[PDB]
Amino acid sequence: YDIYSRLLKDRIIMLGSAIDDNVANSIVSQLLFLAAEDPEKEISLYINSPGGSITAGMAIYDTMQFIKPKVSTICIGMAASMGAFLLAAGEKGKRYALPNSEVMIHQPLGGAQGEIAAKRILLLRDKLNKVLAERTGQPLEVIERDTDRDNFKSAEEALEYGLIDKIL
Amino acid sequence: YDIYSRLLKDRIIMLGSAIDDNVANSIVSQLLFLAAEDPEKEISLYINSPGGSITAGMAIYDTMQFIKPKVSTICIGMAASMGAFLLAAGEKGKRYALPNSEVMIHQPLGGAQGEIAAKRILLLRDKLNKVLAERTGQPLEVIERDTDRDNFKSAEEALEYGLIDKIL
Amino acid sequence: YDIYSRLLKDRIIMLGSAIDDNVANSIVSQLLFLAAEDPEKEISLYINSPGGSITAGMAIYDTMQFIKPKVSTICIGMAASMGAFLLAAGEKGKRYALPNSEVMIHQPLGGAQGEIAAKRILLLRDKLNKVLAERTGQPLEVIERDTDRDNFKSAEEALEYGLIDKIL
Amino acid sequence: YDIYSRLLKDRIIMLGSAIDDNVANSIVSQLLFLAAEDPEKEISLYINSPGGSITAGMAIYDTMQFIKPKVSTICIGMAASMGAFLLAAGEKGKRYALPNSEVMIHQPLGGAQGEIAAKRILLLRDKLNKVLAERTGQPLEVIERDTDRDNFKSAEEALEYGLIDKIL
Amino acid sequence: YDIYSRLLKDRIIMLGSAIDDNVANSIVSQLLFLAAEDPEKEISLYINSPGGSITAGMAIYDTMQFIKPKVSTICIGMAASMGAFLLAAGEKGKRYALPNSEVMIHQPLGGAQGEIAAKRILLLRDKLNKVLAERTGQPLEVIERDTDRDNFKSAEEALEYGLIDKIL
Amino acid sequence: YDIYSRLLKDRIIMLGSAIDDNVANSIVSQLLFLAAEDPEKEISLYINSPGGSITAGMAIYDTMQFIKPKVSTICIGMAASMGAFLLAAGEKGKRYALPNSEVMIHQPLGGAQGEIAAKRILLLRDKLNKVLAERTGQPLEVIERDTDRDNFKSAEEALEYGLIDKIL
Amino acid sequence: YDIYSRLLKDRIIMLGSAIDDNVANSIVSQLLFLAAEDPEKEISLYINSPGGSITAGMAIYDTMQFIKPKVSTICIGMAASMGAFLLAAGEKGKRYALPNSEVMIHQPLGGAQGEIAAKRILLLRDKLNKVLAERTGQPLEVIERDTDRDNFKSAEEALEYGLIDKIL
Amino acid sequence: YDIYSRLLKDRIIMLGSAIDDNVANSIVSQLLFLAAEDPEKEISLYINSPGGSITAGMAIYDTMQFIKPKVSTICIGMAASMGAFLLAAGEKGKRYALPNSEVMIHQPLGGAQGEIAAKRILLLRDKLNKVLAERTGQPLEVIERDTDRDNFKSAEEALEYGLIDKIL
Amino acid sequence: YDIYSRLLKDRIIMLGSAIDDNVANSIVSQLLFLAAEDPEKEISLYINSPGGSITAGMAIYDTMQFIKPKVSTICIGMAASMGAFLLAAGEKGKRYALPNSEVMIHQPLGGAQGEIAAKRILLLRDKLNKVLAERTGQPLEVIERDTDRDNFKSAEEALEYGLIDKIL
Amino acid sequence: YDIYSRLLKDRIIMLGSAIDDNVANSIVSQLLFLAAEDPEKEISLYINSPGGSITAGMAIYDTMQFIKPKVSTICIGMAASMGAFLLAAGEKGKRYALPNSEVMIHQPLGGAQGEIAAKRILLLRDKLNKVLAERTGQPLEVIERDTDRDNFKSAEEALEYGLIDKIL
Amino acid sequence: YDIYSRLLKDRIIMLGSAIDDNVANSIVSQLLFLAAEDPEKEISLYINSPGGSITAGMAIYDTMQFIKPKVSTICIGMAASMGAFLLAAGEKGKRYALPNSEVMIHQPLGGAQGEIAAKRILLLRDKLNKVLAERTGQPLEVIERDTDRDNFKSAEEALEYGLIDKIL
Amino acid sequence: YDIYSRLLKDRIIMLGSAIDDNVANSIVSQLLFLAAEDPEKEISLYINSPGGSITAGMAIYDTMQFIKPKVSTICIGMAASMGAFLLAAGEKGKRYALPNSEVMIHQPLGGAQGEIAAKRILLLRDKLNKVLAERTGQPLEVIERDTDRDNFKSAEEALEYGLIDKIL
Amino acid sequence: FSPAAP
Amino acid sequence: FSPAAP
Amino acid sequence: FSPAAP
Amino acid sequence: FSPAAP
Amino acid sequence: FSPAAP
Repeated sequence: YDIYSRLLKDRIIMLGSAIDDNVANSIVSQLLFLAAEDPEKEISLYINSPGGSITAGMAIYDTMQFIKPKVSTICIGMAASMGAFLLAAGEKGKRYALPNSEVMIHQPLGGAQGEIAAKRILLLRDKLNKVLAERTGQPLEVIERDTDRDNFKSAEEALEYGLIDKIL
Repeated sequence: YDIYSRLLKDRIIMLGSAIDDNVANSIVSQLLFLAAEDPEKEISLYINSPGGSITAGMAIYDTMQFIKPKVSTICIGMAASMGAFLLAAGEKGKRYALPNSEVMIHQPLGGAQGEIAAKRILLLRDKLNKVLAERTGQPLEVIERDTDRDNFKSAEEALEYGLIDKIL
Repeated sequence: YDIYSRLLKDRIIMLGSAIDDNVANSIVSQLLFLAAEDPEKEISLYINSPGGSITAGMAIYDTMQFIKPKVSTICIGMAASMGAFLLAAGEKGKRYALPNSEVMIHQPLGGAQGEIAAKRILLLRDKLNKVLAERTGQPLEVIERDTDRDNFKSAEEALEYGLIDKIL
Repeated sequence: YDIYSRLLKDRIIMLGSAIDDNVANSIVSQLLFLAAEDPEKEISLYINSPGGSITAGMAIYDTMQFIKPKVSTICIGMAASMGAFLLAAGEKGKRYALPNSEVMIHQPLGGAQGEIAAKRILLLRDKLNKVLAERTGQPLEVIERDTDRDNFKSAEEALEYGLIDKIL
Repeated sequence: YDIYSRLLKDRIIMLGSAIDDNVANSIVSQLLFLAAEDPEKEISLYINSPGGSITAGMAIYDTMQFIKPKVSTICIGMAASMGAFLLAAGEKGKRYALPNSEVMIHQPLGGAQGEIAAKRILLLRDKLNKVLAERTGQPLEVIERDTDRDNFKSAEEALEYGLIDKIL
Repeated sequence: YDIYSRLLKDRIIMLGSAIDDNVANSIVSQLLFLAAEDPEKEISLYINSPGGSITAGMAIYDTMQFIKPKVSTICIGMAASMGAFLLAAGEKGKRYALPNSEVMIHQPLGGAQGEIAAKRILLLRDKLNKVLAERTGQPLEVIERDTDRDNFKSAEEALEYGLIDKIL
Repeated sequence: YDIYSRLLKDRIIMLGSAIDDNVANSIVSQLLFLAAEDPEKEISLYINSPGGSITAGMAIYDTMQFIKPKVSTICIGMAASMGAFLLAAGEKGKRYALPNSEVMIHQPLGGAQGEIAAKRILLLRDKLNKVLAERTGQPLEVIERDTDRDNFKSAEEALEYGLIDKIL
Repeated sequence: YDIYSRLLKDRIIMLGSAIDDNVANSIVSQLLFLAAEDPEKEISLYINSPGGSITAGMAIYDTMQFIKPKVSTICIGMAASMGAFLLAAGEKGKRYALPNSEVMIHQPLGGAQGEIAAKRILLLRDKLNKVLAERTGQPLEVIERDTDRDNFKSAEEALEYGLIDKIL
Repeated sequence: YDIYSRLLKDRIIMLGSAIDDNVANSIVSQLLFLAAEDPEKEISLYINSPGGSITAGMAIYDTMQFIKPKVSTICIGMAASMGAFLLAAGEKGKRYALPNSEVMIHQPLGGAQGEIAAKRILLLRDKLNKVLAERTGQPLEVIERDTDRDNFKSAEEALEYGLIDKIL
Repeated sequence: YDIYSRLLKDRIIMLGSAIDDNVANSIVSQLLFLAAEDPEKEISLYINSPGGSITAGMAIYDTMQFIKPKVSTICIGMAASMGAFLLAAGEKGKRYALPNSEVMIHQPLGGAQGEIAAKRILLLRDKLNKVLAERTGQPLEVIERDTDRDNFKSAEEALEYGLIDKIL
Repeated sequence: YDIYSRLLKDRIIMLGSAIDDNVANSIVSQLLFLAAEDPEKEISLYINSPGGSITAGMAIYDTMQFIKPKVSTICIGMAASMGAFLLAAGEKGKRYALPNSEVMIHQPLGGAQGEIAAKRILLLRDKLNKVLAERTGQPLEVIERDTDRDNFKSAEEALEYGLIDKIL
Repeated sequence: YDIYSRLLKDRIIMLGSAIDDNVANSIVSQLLFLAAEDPEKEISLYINSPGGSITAGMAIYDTMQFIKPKVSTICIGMAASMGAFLLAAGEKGKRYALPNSEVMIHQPLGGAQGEIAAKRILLLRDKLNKVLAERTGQPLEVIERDTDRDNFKSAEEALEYGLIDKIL
Repeated sequence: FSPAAP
Repeated sequence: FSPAAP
Repeated sequence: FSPAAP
Repeated sequence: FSPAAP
Repeated sequence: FSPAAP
């Protein structure tokens, strides 16, 4: 009877570590699980992560968009690259953050398979620059110069993009 | 009382890791297990795998074709070679995939025994090129040039072969 | 049925080890947990720690200021350079210490992400020098010369700053 | 409550790993165990193994021939050398195999004790060439040239010897 | 259901290993624990230890002097330096020892933090020479020449100082 | 609820590994244990072992000769040397063996203490040559030339000595 | 529910390993434990040990002489030295041994603290030569030449000293 | 008589490995060395490096600008970030590259000391953006957006900046 | 015939690594060595170091002040603590630095012996604050607040203290 | 052609590391060596050492007192317990020290053999307290309270004992 | 051109380490070597050793007694057991020792071969007690009680046996 | 210029270590080497070895019997199995031994190749029992009972066989 | 973190 | 694997 | 640590 | 080990 | 070690 287990009860998940295929499978399962108990109860997802890879991040995003309930997101502390692309992929009015939290946007590290798949990596990281552009409200040609550089943005200034829309 | 265990209940299996003889035995058992409870309930099999070897992959395929129930398949994320040959070996109308998933077809790595058995490897990897040709509904001499190269095709383009027939 | 677990009961937490992201998540959860049982019962937090890092320390402080109950603090033994701050962030009249305990104030070690984020580290460690100035009662220009040097201060002399206000 | 344990129930054993003295003792016990519950219920034995040694293989064969119930055998996947010899030592009409399974016959590796016992090794591996000759139906002077070379034989062609007598 | 756990019941603690911050926290908790059940039942503390450090030893001593019950002490076997100082800090008439036990008094090893804190170490080890002088009955200027040298003292001769006052 | 544990029930012990002081203590205990439940029920002892040392082997033999019940012995597979001296130390008419089992007699390896104790080793290994001579029925001067050489003896030929007296 | 645990029930302890401070504490506790259930039931202590150190051996001896019940001793197999000094420290008429057991008397290895404490080691190992002289019945000046040399003594000849007084 | 040593003769140095303080000292020495033989002979410096740190890179640049002879530079293969800054710091008309060589410009990794020195790192990496602007001929406000991103530039296109001015 | 060896010729030493007793002995020897060849030739000492300890640093300083020749000093790159105290201990008019070099002043790490020697450490680090005050020209009460904090000072601003007096 | 080797020339030895039997043999040899070239040339011995053991230290002292030439001693930096006893064992008027050097006197660590030899250690460390008393000029009963405690003594205050008699 | 090598010149050998077969061969060779240059020059052998084994020690003793020159012996520092037997095996009037040296006599550790050879060890260590009796002048029945115990004997008291006959 | 190398000069070889293929090749070469300088000079071979294997030992024996010069043999110390078979394979009147040397005869350990080659091992170790019978002068049926047991034989008693024929 | 997420 | 093993 | 924290 | 220890 | 060993 662990503490995280009790947080799985009443509909919370804690992505806290990192992302790879080992944790991806274990999160996809919990999402599908909690959907089965009730089809309208708001599930949530807390984030505090230092990174993530490309192939697994685009498994949780799809599952998030399929289950009939609606997901909410919060940023506890760090919001590395990629794992924080999930934060901008919840609901249109239920994205939060604490007022000392850092979030950055940057294209992730590593490859797809995790020889080198060139034509496919280059396509995958074009989708990110296009999905992020429909959830914030910006043009595309500005995201293409903020998904190539590195600088942490605070919580009060992240609001002007659209990654977050209410700071508690 | 683990989460995967609860997914074994109501008829799901999660091949998520890799394939070798250690996991093969543990999957063959679950398949035979769930058949004993009910002989008509649709069992499923979720796939997310980076590879697999030749001798064990042709143990799950045989067991899949023997139990009287019918199996369904889904591609979560990656679909390496070989492990993904199983995806094209379910039912004629119950093969799915998510719309960001990658699948490739390539002859596997390693040997049969896991000295070198030359005459037997070369026979085994001829069967693959022949079984895949009756489940996609294509002429052979094309599979023999797609089971020698490497280029991940998408989920939307995999449909034109026959590996998948409905994308959710 | 462990002893710490029984101390979680009747509202105590024991930060005793160190601070990093692994323990941060596990403390934020307990804080949110105990708030759910009763919204007015005084929770406490015992401290004995040799250090801490910057990004995680400013996650517990925010959570501490959000839950409607009020937190109390005690210094058992050592009070490192980052732990100390939490001690000076409880209530205005419920900060204690034992009369052999040492506490020091010093800007922490390491970086933010845990390349180097220069513009952000330098901003974060300005907040510390400003929050500590509203909880003790001193000017700012004295804290800026005590958050740059190293010398342990005893419990009887720490009182004259405001880090502690009643010694048992 | 493990899955293999449930397979021990309703009379199955899974030799899947390898053979040495550690697993030999644990299989001899299960065989003697299940005999005690009922003296006529057909026990079975599934095989998938990459090898085995000489001294322990001639412990399971003896125990198999002593308990009053009758044993059945199946070849899942690989059938190494010493292990395979057990497959040809079940019943006269209850030896099976799947139609992609490989089986080979070859004298095993290693020594008896596991100094070198020359006069005893050379006697032990004469028994194998004589017991295999009464369970298949061949002459002796052909087995003596198939227990010296190495080549995997498929399941459809193994039938013409007598190692298997019905392929499912 | 361990044996030490049963000794925690009916009010005994076994400091047997060594002292550092890991065990200090776990002993402070048990002391506070047993106080909550009954406020007058005599708790005890058995000692057999090869050493200890300075900062943690002056955490148990303070806690010992705060809880309303009274503590008793016994020396099983060795009584290193620092740990032994706890033995001389119980009650005025409930300090015991077995008649083969060795006890020594010596200023401990290591530092305070566990850079080097010079002005604070030198102050801490002055307190020891002053607290020991009010619990034995000696002058100060003799303790200052027995807290600088090394020689084990037996149980029959330790009595003439005041570390022990009844030998069973 | 292990399988060996169930074999401890209804009076069987499985010496299967090797002999040293770690396993010796754990076997002496079980022997004394089962004697307490009933003082006339025949206990048994199965052997399959690659060796053993001198000092511990002459602890089980003494215990075997003291408990009022009578012990029986069987040789599964190998019968190393010191351990197999136990096989010849059963009950005049209840020593068995399987008809492929090997047994050898040879003076063990290693020393007594496990400096070198010369006068005592040389005495201990004289007892073996004398106890074995009263349980088989041979002269002494033949055992003194079979407890100096090395050659495995089969189960059908071991009978002519007296180590075994009925082969199942 | 272990086997040793059941031997703790009905009053037996198994010192079987070696002696150091880790096992000393765990034996002193069991002795004090069993005394609490009944104050007259004969407890026993089985010995089979390869050595021991000086400081811990003179903790069990004291505890043995304090609890109101009476202890009995047996020598299973080896009787190292410091531990075997315990064998000669039970009762005047309840010391046993098996008739193949070896016992030696020799001053132990190592130091007291486990710098070097010269004046104290040399005193401790004088006590041994004096306590052993009141439990056997010999003069002192013979023990002083048998506590300096090394030679194992058998069980039948140990009787003439007084270490044992009835051999079963 | 090594091959690199012979290349030190007739005035060549091979920075090929990486940059840290160990190799920095050994290169500064060779530069000062060869200056002593002749004060006008053109020394050269070949580069093929995967990285470098900040503090040591601004030691070779200073030494390069002090010795009265003039240095020439070539890019063999890779041109990392820090090093690639030395290539743009030779002479105004003696910077070369091979026509398959890659060069990138990016601010380096790591810190200055190799706590964290924030105010000094941020100053050091401003100098780089200012020295590079006087050796290429560009404005400053373009270098400030090419010293924040990552993309390798080929040898034919590097010419349009000024890092190289003749390609052989 | 190494390159450093040739730099030992014509009177240069390269302290480049770190300071401990291993390198201290090897530098004291070279200093005494070169003095023997000529008693008036100016020896030099190049510095690039990340740290140093207290006891060995006050061995090179004494030797430097004893040999009749005069020493000169230069700062290549980093000027850690402690050793860089050597830079301020050469000659009154022959201390140099390159115009990108960093130097800091801070009391070193570690202890004297390398138990803890409190009274001696605290005396040693008072000498540093007094010798540095006679070689720069400042008051003492300012050095006592710059030998307690941490901030790197550049080469152009170090001049205003007196650590350096001509920048090349 | 090493630097230490050149210091062996013109009669210097550098004990710099530590003392054990490995270095003892190599120093005794050099002493006997240099005596053979000339029987009146003053040899010297430089010391900088953190410790030493008892048995080897009383090998160099004897050799020092036997060769007809006279030895001189200097203290570079640290002077530890055993070795530094050598410093007080040179000549009556050729013992030096630098004016920042620390020397302490304390009885060494470890044993003689390097079981425990009690009667011999205690005799050896009585000789030290007696030889030191004839080379300084003090009474014995003061050395017996300075060869039991620990405190470093400076070079200016060491003179008042007699360990040193001229400070350069 | 090593220092030991120069000591091999003018006829000295330095057994300083330990004895095993690796060093035995290298000493037997040097002895035979130096005999070839001159057949009457006195060779010597210096000893400082912590132990030795039985089989190799009786190889150097034989070689020592065969070469026509005469050997001399000295004890530098420690004189272990087996080796210290070589010291008593030189010449009747050329055995020396320094006046702080310790020597003990004790039968060595380990076995002969380095199974256990009982009858041969026990014979070998009888020779030692007989050869030592003809080189000292004592009876046999006293050596048999000094080659069984352990106590170091000083150099002044060793003379009364005959191990040494002139102390320098 | 090593010492063994000088022993290779004037015709000696030192097999001292062990035998395997690595040393076998290096000894066969030296034998062929020294034959080339002179075809009649007596070469020798010194032996001191703990073992050897079968395949390599019958390479040196053949080479020894082919070169026209004659070989002599000596036993320094130990003479194991296999190698010491070489000692009995020199010349009919030039086999020696020292009068404390041990030699045993026993069939070696390990296999031929170094699967198991049964028919060949058993043939090889028949040759040994036949070659040894023509070089000693005994019957065959006695060697067949001394090449199966283990007991070391001294040098004075080895003569009565014929392994040695003159003891120096 | 309620009111209002939950 | 039934029908018919079991 | 009560009276009074708790 | 009874009769008689226990 | 001479006079007199050597």
